[PDB]
Amino acid sequence: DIVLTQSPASLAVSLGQRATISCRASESVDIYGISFMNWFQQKPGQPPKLLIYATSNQGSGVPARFSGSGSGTDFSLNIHPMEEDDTAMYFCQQSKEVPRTFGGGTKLEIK
Amino acid sequence: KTLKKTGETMEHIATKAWESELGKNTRKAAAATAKKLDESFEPVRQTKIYKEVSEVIDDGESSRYGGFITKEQRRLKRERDLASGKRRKITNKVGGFFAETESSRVYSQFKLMDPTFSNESFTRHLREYIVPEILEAYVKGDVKVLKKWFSEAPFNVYAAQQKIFKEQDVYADGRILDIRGVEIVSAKLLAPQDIPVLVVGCRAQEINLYRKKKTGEIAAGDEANILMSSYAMVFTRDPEQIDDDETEGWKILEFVRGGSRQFT
Amino acid sequence: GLIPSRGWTDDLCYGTGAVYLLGLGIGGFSGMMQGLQNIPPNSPGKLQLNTVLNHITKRGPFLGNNAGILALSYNIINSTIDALRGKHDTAGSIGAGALTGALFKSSKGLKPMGYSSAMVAAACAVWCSVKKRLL
Amino acid sequence: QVQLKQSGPGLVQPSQSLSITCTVSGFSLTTYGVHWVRQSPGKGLEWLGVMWRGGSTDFNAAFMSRLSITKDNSKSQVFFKMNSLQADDTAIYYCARYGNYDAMDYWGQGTSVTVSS
Amino acid sequence: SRDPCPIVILNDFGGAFAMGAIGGVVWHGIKGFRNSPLGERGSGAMSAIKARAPVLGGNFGVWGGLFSTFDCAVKAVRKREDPWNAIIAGFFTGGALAVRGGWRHTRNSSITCACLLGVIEGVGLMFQRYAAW
Ligand SMILES: CCCCCCCCCCCCCCCCCCCC(=O)O[C@H](COC(=O)CCCCCCCCCCCCCC)COP(=O)(O)OCCN
Repeated sequence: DIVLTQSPASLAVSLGQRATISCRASESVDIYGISFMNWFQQKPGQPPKLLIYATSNQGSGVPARFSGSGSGTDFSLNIHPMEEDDTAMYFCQQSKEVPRTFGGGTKLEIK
Repeated sequence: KTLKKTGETMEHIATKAWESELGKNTRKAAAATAKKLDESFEPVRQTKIYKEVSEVIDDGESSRYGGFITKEQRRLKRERDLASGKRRKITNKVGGFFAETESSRVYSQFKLMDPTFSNESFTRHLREYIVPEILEAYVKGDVKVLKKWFSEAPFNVYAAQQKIFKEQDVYADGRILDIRGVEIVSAKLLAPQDIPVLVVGCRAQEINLYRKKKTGEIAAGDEANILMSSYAMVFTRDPEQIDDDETEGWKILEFVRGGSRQFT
Repeated sequence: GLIPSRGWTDDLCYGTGAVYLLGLGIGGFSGMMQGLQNIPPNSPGKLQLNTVLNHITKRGPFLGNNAGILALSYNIINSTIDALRGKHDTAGSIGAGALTGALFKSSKGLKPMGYSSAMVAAACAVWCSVKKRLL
Repeated sequence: QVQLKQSGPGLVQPSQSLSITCTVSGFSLTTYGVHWVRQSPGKGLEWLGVMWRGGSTDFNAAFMSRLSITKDNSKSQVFFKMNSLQADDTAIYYCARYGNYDAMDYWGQGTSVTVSS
Repeated sequence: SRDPCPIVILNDFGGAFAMGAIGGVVWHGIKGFRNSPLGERGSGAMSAIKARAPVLGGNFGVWGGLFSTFDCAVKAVRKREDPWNAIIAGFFTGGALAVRGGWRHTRNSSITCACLLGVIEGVGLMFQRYAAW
């Protein structure tokens, strides 16, 4: 149903600078004015790890360098300052309606 | 019809006694003495102990028992606070008592949003500012206040109703006389996204009347017809825009009025 | 004399009931006076009655419920210290009242302790003098 | 603390059934719900079904005829099952507990399933 | 057993207030414990008790005290120990506490309370008859 398009499909940024990942939804994901967009991080051999829920809320124990933004149909995730560890595959997932749909994923790397 | 006739006779006798020359003089004499007594003790009230003692006895939880806070006095109290203050088998069953529950999930979520949040802290804010502000705007047709507080769905219901009053050329000028029983009735999660909400209930005395816009004569209700209505509100807090000056993130998802009955 | 005190429950029941009634009466009268000064001008008869009754039923229960709780706490504490000491004396009554006032405003802070404890202990001091005089 | 364990078989024969048990710990299935998410390498993360917090199920429309999700409150276990499997059903299957705002906050270790012979 | 009726009126405000306040300690101590978040369950119980238990004690206190007040008024006039004294006392105490709700509200609350005491009186009379056997 709600197709999430995630840009860019790949990203390589140096340590200490800001990495921005964008998610664009086919529809709006708002209920009661709250955008139900979640952001996940997946290391290659591990299950996805929740970073952001309700478009701006840090997950339990998530470092403050991960930020969620956006509303309506345009959403973004910002990592700043980027560290060496947080090189992984990042997904955006909506939760407005069933079926829950994930984005294509953005591979984020180091220079 | 005997009760109605007796009420008119009782009112007339009281009005005659109030308007009587002896009664008017006695009422004036009693009023003068009270004014002098307050002035006599006015320097005593200025003492720092009187503020200390009054805050011990009253402290401001007397508002649990009723009273309507006027809109002007409602704003200064919030502004003053913002300026300074707001700136085996048994053991298994006993274990289930301490276990996490749905209401525990809801209150925990609101604590992350605001570390100062609590059931008793929010109930005070509901009792002192939020409920009086919304109820007063609801009866007086103040859509500007309700726009900030209501969500899109309950407000569109309100605007649709207020639209009907426009072609009738009537406008709402009601009053809230007394708000009682302001409490958080329940804390539930809205399925299927598990949106944490707080169900808030209150009982308010109000006068519901409408006047013609052009002239001002009565179009509905009565000038003296007090009702004991019950209001049910569903509250949620936006994690964003929590820095709003007015609502500071709170938003009403449902507003139901029911159980209206005559009162005095 | 009056107010039978065969057991500790009668003191708890009579003490709570008498103090609670005094709270209702003082709060009700205080609310009635306050309501008269808050009657809006040019108001119909029904609202003038409603305005006064709203202050009577707000200030009355507020004082009555608060005074009843102090009487409960005092009577439980007074009976408790009497069980340990084995004898009831005026000095014990003041201590029970003084500790009752502190427990009333436990969450407020340290400064409200003294204001609350002094007032409740003073109330016991007046009560002890009244109790001795009448009995 | 909160921790989800999966117990399922790899190397499912084609046109057979895959059954995964998600044994939860640190929370109760009465107060929390569990999503079932698949991650194919050619199709990415995709959501199969959910065991709602209330106790009802909801499936993906593309898998509704095959899925079967049931739970057991006493044993803290959620059962997942697909009636028929083909080559395109080769992926890692996760059970994820969801919290406020449907945040898939805790995930199982995953069950890598291969459909071949 | 019971003290003289005109003086037990004070006793029944204090007896009913004590039951209401202690009853509200356990009722709202649990309720406040259930609501409050994980790390504030203890504070939630104390806050619920302090805010609401005195209110519940007054509700019980005025109901029991007024019921006793009318019970002496009924006995002082009816000059009996008839088990219908509690029926009339319950009838008047329901009406007194619902006086502001109007005439129809007062009448409904009077009949409801008098009938409710009727059930209580009936159960008591059944209870003694079974013990008599
Ligand atoms: C915010 C509060 C507003 C309160 C407004 C109303 C204040 C009313 C004050 C009344 C003061 C005089 C009290 C007279 C009580 C008459 C009791 C008659 C029956 C009786 O003898 O009960 C006694 C208990 O009395 C007692 O327990 C009474 C003494 C203790 C009173 C404490 C409560 C009043 C506090 C007033 C200050 C409030 C400060 C607020 C911070 C028995 O006891 P016994 O001595 O025979 O026992 C011996 C061991 N069983």
